[PDB]
Amino acid sequence: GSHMSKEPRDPDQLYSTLKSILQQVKSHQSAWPFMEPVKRTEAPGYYEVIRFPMDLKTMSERLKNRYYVSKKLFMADLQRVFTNCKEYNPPESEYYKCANILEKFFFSKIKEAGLIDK
Amino acid sequence: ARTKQTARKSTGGKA
Repeated sequence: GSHMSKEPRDPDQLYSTLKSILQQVKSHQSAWPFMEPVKRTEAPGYYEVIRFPMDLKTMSERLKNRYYVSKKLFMADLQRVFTNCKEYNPPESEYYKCANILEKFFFSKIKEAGLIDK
Repeated sequence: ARTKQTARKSTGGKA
């Protein structure tokens, strides 16, 4: 419209922004793994590498519980899903690149949602 | 338990 639309701040405007975003990131194919937490072991030495495994599920669920009271909180979690994906999963394993794929989309989401601030 | 994930994880074919 004509408002700020670049600085959410409020834990509500954020929560659901981040809620709809996470939704969209998750909606974004590339966020197919981050969606649900990994088996920690079915995963080829994943938890052995991934000292920081976050999943969009826990994200929107934490976000649900009203944990995304901060724009970046949301991020550290989403950004995190991407991190672990890039941490172990190769950029050719369809996993990592996915991180980068959605993370890109996700990037347009946040910046659009005035979230992202780097 | 009884989770239906999609992360193939186990090396088999992802690209």
